[PDB]
Amino acid sequence: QLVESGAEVKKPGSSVKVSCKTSGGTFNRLAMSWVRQAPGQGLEWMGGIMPIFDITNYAQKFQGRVTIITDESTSTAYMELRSLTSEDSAVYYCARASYSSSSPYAFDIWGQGTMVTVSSASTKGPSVFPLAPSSKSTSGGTAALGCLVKDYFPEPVTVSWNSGALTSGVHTFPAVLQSSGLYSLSSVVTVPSSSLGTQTYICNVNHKPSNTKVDKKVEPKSC
Amino acid sequence: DIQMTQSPSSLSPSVGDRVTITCQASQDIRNHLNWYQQKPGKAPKLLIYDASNLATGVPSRFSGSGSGTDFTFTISSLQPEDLATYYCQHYDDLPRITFGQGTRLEIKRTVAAPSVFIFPPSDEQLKSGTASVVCLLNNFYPREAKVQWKVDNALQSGNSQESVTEQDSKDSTYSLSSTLTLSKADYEKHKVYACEVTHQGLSSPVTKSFNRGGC
Amino acid sequence: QLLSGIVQQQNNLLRAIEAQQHLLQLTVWGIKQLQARILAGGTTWMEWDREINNYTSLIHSLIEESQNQQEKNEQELLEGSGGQLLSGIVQQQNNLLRAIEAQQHLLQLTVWGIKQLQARILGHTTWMEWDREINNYTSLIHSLIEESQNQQEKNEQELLEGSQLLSGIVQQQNNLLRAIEAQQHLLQLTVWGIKQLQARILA
Repeated sequence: QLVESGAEVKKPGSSVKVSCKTSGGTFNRLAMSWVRQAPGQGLEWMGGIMPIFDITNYAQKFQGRVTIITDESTSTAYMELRSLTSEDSAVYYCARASYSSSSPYAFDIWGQGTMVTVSSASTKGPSVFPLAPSSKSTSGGTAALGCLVKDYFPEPVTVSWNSGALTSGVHTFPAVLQSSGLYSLSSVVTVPSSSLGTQTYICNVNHKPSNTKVDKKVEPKSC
Repeated sequence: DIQMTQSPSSLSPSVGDRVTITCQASQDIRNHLNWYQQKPGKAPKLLIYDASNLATGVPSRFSGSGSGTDFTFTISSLQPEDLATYYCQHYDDLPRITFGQGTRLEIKRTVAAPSVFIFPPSDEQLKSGTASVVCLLNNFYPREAKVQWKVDNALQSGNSQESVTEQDSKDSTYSLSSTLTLSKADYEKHKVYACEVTHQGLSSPVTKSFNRGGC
Repeated sequence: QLLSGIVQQQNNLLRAIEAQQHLLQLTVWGIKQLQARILAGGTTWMEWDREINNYTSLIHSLIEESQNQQEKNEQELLEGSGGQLLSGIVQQQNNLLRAIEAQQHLLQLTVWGIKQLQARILGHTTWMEWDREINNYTSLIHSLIEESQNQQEKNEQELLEGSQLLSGIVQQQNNLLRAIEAQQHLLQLTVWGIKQLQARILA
């Protein structure tokens, strides 16, 4: 079962290391690979490992910049890419090979992906403003409420509601590139207008690249 | 070496339609093809392995075919949650791994008028010297829509940004969010803030607005 | 509670066959990679490949069939056992034996593949000892399979009459267990051969 490290910013000449933790614990019984997705565009296999035979494979285009490592003691796998180019901005995935396939390349278990941006520009923390209801946010009798995540670099941010306990009827919009160079994003949710007095709504914004975590309670307008 | 070409690049099927996708290989690759399904913001999911095998737990509507250079992926009847980008992947033991370009899906569904909502700037945001007004369009189809920002119902402005959501998994709808951003200085000069939405599912354009504030 | 111990032991044997299949598949993946690397550069590997697929397909079918029998037995046992439980236990021993036989065919194909790769790549001392060990276990596994087949037939006949049966089932549990343990040794021998071939390729 696979879990990856948080999104990162890296300076052009840098190298990035991405980790991938398995729940099982032993690499000596599996094959796994690293695949990236650079919009734009499409999926690219970077390399693979069969640690039991001490086999490590690297794609020709990445040979000389890529290292794949396993650590039995932490049951964590690592890929490191060096000499980062503006062409290496991508989401990186570790994935496990299915045992059903005649080769170790039918990837059936995947990590959540790690976004790496190659910039040179400094990280910026997001500011989180409520989107309060509102006369004026109804249909009804349903109310729309939300959070505005403004002024952050680079992507991405995560938004959840009530620490995961609210999943029904959320829309988290794609970011837009402001003329500043910073990103803006909004996340809105539809609720009963009936229960606005008794229920509590908190958006949870997480910006891993600058290590920011903001919890914002949304409530009607005050005067 | 080796070259994989996927066809077509996009499709607009209706819920309940059979959809077929094609990958061609430049050289003979026997049964070394896998198919994946990637929902937006999610990792890919194995659907078919070794050309024609259902990955365990994958619904029975998914199937694959082909042997040498010609391969076919088929969804017998599309369901709304099947909305995704679909990829073929060639594999070789040397190893060589090659993914196709992908086929995007756009589900066709019945026209639906957006619910329109509007949000005045927050008191917290104004303190820092900038004003963001947000106009929200919820659950609409087709994706095409126009948002008109009127300030004092006299002039359409030109200083905003919008983004469209990915098509919805459950009901196949889109959502748009436009943001008007001005500053505290320009926001308190004018009175009325209106968002005029011009969608196909609306007879006449709909308008949503508020008034404020002081200081 | 002997019957309940039998069903849970068949579950352990099933899990062992599954993990053994995983490792066996991994060896196939190792051999295909070394084969592709010596090929280019620089086949009746085509018929090997065909034979690999035939047995890989069979073992997959037998595993799933065993998983389904295992759930049935665990259900029957939860409903109060045995009449149909007994026949399902004998059937589950039939499934496990066939899965062991298919895996054995797979094991002998990988031994062949490794020997083909060895002849091309090649020190000489540890390989001759490997060879003797491979021969001993293959030979051991056959007579263990034969002993299981003979006990299965005898168990099946006795089942069709009444019930000695229960002792035959227990003897068959041990027969199957020993076959799997001898195969796990054979499979460690093949892992070692692949690892060694990989190490020699880089020197």
